[PDB]
Amino acid sequence: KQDIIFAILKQHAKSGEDIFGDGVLEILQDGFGFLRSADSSYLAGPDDIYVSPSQIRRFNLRTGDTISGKIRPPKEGERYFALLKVNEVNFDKPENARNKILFENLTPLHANSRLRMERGNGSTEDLTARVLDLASPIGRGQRGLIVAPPKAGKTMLLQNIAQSIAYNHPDCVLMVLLIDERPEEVTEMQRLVKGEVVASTFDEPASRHVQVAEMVIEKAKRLVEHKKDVIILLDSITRLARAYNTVVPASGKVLTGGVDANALHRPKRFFGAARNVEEGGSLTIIATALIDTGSKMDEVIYEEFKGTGNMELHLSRKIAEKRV
Amino acid sequence: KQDIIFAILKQHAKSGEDIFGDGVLEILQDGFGFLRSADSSYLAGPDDIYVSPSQIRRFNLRTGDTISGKIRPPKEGERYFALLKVNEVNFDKPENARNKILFENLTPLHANSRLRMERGNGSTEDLTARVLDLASPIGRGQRGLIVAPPKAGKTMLLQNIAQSIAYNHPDCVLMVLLIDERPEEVTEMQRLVKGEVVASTFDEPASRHVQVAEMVIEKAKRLVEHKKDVIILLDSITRLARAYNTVVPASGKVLTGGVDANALHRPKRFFGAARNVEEGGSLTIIATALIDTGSKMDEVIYEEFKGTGNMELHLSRKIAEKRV
Amino acid sequence: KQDIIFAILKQHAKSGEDIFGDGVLEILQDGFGFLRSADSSYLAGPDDIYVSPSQIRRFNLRTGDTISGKIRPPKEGERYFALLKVNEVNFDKPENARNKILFENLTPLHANSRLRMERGNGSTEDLTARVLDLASPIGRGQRGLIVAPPKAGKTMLLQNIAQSIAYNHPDCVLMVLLIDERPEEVTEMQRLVKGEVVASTFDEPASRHVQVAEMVIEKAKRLVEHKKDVIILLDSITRLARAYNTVVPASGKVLTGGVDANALHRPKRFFGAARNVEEGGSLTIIATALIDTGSKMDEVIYEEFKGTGNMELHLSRKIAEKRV
Amino acid sequence: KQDIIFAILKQHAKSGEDIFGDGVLEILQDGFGFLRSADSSYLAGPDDIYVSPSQIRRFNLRTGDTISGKIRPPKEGERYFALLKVNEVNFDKPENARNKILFENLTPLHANSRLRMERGNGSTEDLTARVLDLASPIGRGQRGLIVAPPKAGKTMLLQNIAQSIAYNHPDCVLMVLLIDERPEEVTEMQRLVKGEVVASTFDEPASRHVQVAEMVIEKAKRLVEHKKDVIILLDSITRLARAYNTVVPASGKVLTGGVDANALHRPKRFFGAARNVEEGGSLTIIATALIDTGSKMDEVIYEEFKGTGNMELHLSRKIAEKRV
Amino acid sequence: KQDIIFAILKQHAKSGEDIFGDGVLEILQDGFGFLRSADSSYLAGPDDIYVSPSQIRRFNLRTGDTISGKIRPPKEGERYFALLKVNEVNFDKPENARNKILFENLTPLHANSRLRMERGNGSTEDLTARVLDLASPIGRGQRGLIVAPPKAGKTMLLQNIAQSIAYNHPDCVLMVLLIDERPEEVTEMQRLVKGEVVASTFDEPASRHVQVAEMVIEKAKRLVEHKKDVIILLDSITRLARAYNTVVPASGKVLTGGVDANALHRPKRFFGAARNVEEGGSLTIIATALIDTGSKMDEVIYEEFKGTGNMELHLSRKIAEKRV
Amino acid sequence: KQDIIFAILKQHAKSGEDIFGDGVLEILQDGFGFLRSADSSYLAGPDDIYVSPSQIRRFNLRTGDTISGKIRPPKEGERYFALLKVNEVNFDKPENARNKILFENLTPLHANSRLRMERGNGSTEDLTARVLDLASPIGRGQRGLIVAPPKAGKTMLLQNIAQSIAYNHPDCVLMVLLIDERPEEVTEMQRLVKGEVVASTFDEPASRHVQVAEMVIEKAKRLVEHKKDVIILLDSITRLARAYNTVVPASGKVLTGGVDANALHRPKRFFGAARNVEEGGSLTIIATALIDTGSKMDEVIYEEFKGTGNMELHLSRKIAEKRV
RNA sequence: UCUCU
RNA sequence: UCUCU
RNA sequence: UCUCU
Repeated sequence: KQDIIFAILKQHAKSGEDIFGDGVLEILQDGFGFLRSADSSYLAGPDDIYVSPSQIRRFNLRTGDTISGKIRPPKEGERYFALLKVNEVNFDKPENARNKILFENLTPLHANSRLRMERGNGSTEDLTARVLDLASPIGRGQRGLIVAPPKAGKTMLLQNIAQSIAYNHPDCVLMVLLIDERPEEVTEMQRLVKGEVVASTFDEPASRHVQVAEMVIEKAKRLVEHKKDVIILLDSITRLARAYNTVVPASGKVLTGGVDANALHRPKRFFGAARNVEEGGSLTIIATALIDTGSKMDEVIYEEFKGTGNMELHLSRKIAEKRV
Repeated sequence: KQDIIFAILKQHAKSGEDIFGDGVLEILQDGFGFLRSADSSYLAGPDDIYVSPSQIRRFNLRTGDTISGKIRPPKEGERYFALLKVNEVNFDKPENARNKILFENLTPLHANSRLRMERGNGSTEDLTARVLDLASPIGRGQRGLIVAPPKAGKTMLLQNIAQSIAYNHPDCVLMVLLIDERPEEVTEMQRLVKGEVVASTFDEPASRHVQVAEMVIEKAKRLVEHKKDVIILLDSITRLARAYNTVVPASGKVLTGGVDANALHRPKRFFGAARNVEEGGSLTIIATALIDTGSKMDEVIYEEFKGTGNMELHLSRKIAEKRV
Repeated sequence: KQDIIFAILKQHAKSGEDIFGDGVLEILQDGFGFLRSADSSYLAGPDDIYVSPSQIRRFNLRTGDTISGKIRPPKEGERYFALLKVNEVNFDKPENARNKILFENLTPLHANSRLRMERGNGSTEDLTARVLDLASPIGRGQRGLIVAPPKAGKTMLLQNIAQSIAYNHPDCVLMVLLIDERPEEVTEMQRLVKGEVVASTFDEPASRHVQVAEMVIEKAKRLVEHKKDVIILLDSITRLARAYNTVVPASGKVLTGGVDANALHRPKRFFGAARNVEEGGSLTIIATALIDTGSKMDEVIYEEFKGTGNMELHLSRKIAEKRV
Repeated sequence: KQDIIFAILKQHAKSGEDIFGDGVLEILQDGFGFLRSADSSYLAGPDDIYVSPSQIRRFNLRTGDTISGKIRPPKEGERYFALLKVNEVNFDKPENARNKILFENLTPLHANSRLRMERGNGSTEDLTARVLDLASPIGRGQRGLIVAPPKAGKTMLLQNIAQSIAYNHPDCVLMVLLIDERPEEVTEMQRLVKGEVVASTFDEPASRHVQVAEMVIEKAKRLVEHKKDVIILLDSITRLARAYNTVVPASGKVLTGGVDANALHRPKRFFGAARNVEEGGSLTIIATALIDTGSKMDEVIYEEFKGTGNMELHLSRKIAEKRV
Repeated sequence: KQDIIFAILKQHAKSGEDIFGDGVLEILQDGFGFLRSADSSYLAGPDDIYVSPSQIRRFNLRTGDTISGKIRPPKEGERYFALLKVNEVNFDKPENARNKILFENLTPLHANSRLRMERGNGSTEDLTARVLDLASPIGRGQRGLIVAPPKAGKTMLLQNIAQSIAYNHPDCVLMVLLIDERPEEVTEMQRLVKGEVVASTFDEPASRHVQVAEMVIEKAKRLVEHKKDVIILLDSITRLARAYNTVVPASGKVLTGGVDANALHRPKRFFGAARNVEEGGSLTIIATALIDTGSKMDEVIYEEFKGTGNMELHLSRKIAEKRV
Repeated sequence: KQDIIFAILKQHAKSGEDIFGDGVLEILQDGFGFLRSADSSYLAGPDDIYVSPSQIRRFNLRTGDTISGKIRPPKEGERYFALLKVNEVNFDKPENARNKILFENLTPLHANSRLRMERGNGSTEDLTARVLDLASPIGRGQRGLIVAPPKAGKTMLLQNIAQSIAYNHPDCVLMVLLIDERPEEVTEMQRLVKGEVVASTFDEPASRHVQVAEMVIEKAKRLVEHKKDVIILLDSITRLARAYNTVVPASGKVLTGGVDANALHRPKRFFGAARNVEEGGSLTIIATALIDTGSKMDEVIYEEFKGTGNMELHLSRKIAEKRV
């Protein structure tokens, strides 16, 4: 059905302008970018609209903008549908990106020093009610860490966490980001939640894992800039870190296990993106960290993030025993 | 027999269009490959059909295509017979390879997410029937993983699995794959099942193991592309993974226990290839994990694959001595 | 507010010599730098004053100079406002920076050599008064080191130290420095003390931590050069050292536990900077050592600094649980 | 006596052709080869006949051919006696190497999957009668592994093994290959056996160890091609592996201990050469592996070969105690 | 006061020759050297007299000569006061360096094989009387090693050792060399001893540590050449070794811990400089080695020097317990 | 004495052919060397005879040749005296070095293969007589190995061995070699035996130890070439091996415990050089193995040499304390 | 397996 | 120290 | 933690 689209849009070049295409821009290492679609978890498609590095310079465009606009069929020598012109960069906001403050220049409101070491034992119904204090319109903008051993009831919980955030807070947009995960884990999570679920399977390369996470966080950063409240429910901060380890070029130093010291800064940055702004809006990131995985690498990631959050809970060792 | 077959086809220059020799495609780094026969496990010998970078673009040929076609005897400056024209692939015309859906673009239907760990109940029917549960109409297109210590009668089971499949589902395509194994264990398997067996012996280089597995998973995908149900029975992902590790370009320098982080992607991708398609066809991989071999890798490589399948079977640890 | 301030100074082209904007100097690798403001912890943003390699030779400018001067709006080909002339540094003329003694050339008076190890007597006055013993007239210009395990109320103490200094000695310049810390722990500190607080958050790169610390120790030295008494309260030399380690050019290859041997010099130099001058002024550094973080480095880096100060304070090991 | 030979053959260039010289060809990394003599265990001698890379291309010559032929004295600029012409490449077989099948194209007959874990305790007279089932005209073509700890009676056994193979099977040609071994161990073994004994002492370089083994196995490969039955009695597969480790250029990866993953493939190949052929003839390789040697490297080699053979025996721990 | 000197000597170029300057020459990696002053522990000063590599060739000058001589103000393009001419290279000895034997060509008188394992327990008054047998006009020219654990009373002892050498042997010149040491440790040691004390603080770089030690030993070597008796009291041979590790360019091999095998030779050479000469004079080096420091690196240095001396004492474990 | 001997030979230009100065040869990398004297342990000094690449071809000179010949005073452009002509080597003419059998070409007679491990019966006659068993007519040309822990009176024994040899067999050439040892232990040995002692001190570089050992084993071989019986008594193969390891070009990267695999060949070759010749002469090496020094290498290097000799002597482990 | 007044 | 119905 | 008749 992909080759059929190309023939329809090319011979329809008798009217001039009526081909609209959207997505979210990704800017690449060279300078140019692409518009990417959400349905396929932002996968590099042939029906992805190309974006010039020049329009990037024209519309102050940063990777993560929800660009909807006019396109034109590809000219010989090329491969993809270019961005012919621009219509709507976001909501009712004009093509102008020069009238709103950049995420990183917004004024943050801080909680307090106190790290909240919340209890890990109880029914998954209770534990969720503990983390949901980061989802309530009061406690938004916080960094939550869920420390999770194997077989400890994580998946069951995160679903419940996600499910109840959507059903209890339809006021704010939730993005469940899964990483390096079982395909069925994802589709179960997809059907379980009305909102947006973005994930990359274990057979996807680290190249993908990083990009797909880079996408959600910048998209988050952006929706905040429009005074919307966001929640990232990131499954496996440790797993994303592992990808970031293998993507950043070898600086020349490696800490214990095998992890480059330089590699940790990217996921750190992800976690530190969570804030509440005086200007209006919030990003709140509840991440999970895998522990005692039989890999010495994961322990280092943990011990590096150990108490960087606002609250964290170490889950249960009873569901790790009972199997109910 | 090698330097006499050349003499027949060079003397058959009077009668044009007559030489037949079906061989499955390979493609090398440059943008060209050759054709191979299944009886020899796709080995590189003298009498192989040469494929030009010429024909690859027109017929949209890709690694592991079941290519039958006409051949011309080697003109000087060459070393192999040359591909002259193209007959079929398996059913319709060669130009149909332009208008056929790519495997990666096939929409997969997704099953229930449950670990489904099974106990070592005794190497008999009770064990082989629960793997046939992945062969039964209901649960096709899944990733089976068999954990196995040294001397737990895995081959005894693995034969018995292969035999069951072959004598139960004629519509199904069995494709037993063995990597870095003893020469005798292969001969036994080759005669034990009337289906398709491809294997690389232990006295062979890493290059070969990878190549053989590549050639399978590629063929397997093509067979799915024609709405057919396919099952990979692979012996030792550990071996395959271990191979890849020495083949993959030495980069990153991040060695976690013994394996560079960039290696594990290729076996993971090989494994995650398994799926069930809504449009038609099945691909379901049963693979074994070598355990307690006393190698730093085999452990680490297992820890990486542990619980990535939709079922896992542990072949009797400590209970492997109960001789009843 | 960033692209409107440009518009004011470009329209103020009629009235010559009128634009004021005091910023403390930085110098990069080439032989040039910019000017920075203390409220933002000396960050690299758009509205910063550009310093030419031109003015650096005449006024003998060096990294961390408290420079106030006239500025001209950016001519094209640039990106920043340009430094036009020079007003003051803090007291006399800018040409006095030629005939002022260099910090490294100041003759230091030397105190009594005694380890002066103190016990964890309880986090109250009894603890904070013995650090004030390094702030009292008698024992100025010394290297204080606070050993601290996880959760020993160090910040509680560290605030209390900073507060004591600030409400006791108005003649003294407090300069609380935090490296790679949580965003909330910094805000608290910034409001807790009316003095000077500079900090880098954890979600920031190594580059930044080093840079921030550089900017402090440099400023601190200049303040001594004007016969003033200065106190550095630094949180985590461990963090600073850990940072430097990833910043410092990857050479030597000699990794003793996790840290290259060439790294530890920069934090050691930072620490040993503390001194008391016969000519006038004090520089006394209180710094904390993170312990039992379960990182191979944090240990090694402590073993290197252990007993390099003229006093060391261990904040309650195993006794940290006595909640009275 | 070496310089005396040169004067005799040079002034005897008045008749033309009557200087015959033999040996076994070694083909080198460049392309050319040399004919080498068996008396000195195939050592690079000045009285080694040079072989052109062109005759290598003319007579399908592969390293290991027992070439007997006419030679001529060296011409200025050269150093060695060249191969003037060719007479007999092997037995009564003409100069032609184009009429017989290459070793690797011969049809193998396989034993069965079952690895024969044979008992290690008893008099060396018994243990030998256990391994000699690989030397009997029925059980030929097998891979035998003798796993041997230090002081466990290996040398005493191997002699007995060798001695009885020659005295009980004069029908087939036996090659005892020793490696990295005591000089007197070798000369004792030489005088002990009527057949061919090829060895390299511990003071020989790895360069030699590999070559000398490469020679025996290719010579083996070749005699099989002439329908003769061969037995390699290789002392220390682990020791040969150690040399192969240090000869193959650094691929860029090292497994536990220090051994490159790539390095193991060569000795693997040696072991896998053993077969019985439908065409007539056999190669049977009984190798020994050293274990618990105080070197972690040897354990990896072992665990890599662990059960690659057809039968293996772990020797005795009683002669390792008694000293009789 | 440094810039004031330059104006006095430049306008005093109306008389020609009357500016005398001294020091001790350091020859650098390029070829040239500098005259350096003892008051600042041989620090690279702007008022250091430059020495041409040509005069180095004229007066057989080796790094460490106590050169006193005429100088001239710097010419444009330069930076420092050059060596205009030469007056006195040492004592009453003429400018000639061609009339006295080089240190390394002097005839040594040897003690005997017997290493004197002297007792480590007793009052520091006793222990000192044990080491002082290396300071008595009979026992001079010996290599002494003081093996010292932490908190074991080293500093207290070395002071006493030094103090009593100066007060009991004013006949010979003593150089206390401290390395990588607390600033107050040094100034306490300075005021404590009438003789020469040369040290580098812990905040000095390894660049300095090596140079400052290189200086004392060559100066030692030189005073011996003039028939004077010398004693080096080197604090921390292990600490100097650590610097030598990080200064010598990476040879490509590292022993256990992190120390390059090549790195140890320099401190070895230092220790081996101690001798008594038939020609008259002595160098005796009493060094200390740090042990059980929590760094695996220091143990290797120790075990490398273990019993290279003539006598050594392992200090006390009772002052390591009592604190008196 | 160095710059006056030059003056005598330059003034002896009137009388041609008169200057004598016997020195044993060395050869460097290029294809040239110098001449050396035995009293100074073959050191590189000013007054050494220069050997041209010219004379090396004609007289077939090789490293360690006992060369006596005429010399001419240094013409300008040089640095050393030049070799003018050649007198003798030891017996006949220099042109006889063309028609003399090379050491490596000498046919060795081989003795009985028995481990011959001896117990530590007490350091007296009973110990030194069993090493004299390798010096007695019957068992010449063997590899003796003395295992020795710290402080087991090895030197006491080693002297006693050397003394026995020297006062028993005047026909035999003793050649005591010490590597990386204390300066006093050497002087003692030099006077203790009237034979030949060559040694390198500990305060010397690896280069030197190797060089000294090279110079010995070479000389030793030449002495055998003249049908003479030679004995090497070497102190610490461990030291020699350790040296080589840092000298040998850093390649392979395969470090097994601490030593690169390419290193151990040079000491092994040094050791295996020992042999008995049918034609005439003996070469028998007694060498010591340093044990329990607490170095990762010394162990590994011993494990490599363990049981490579035809006898091994362990000097009292745990029984070294029985002081009777 | 960094919880926990 | 991979034995072993 | 290389002491020690």
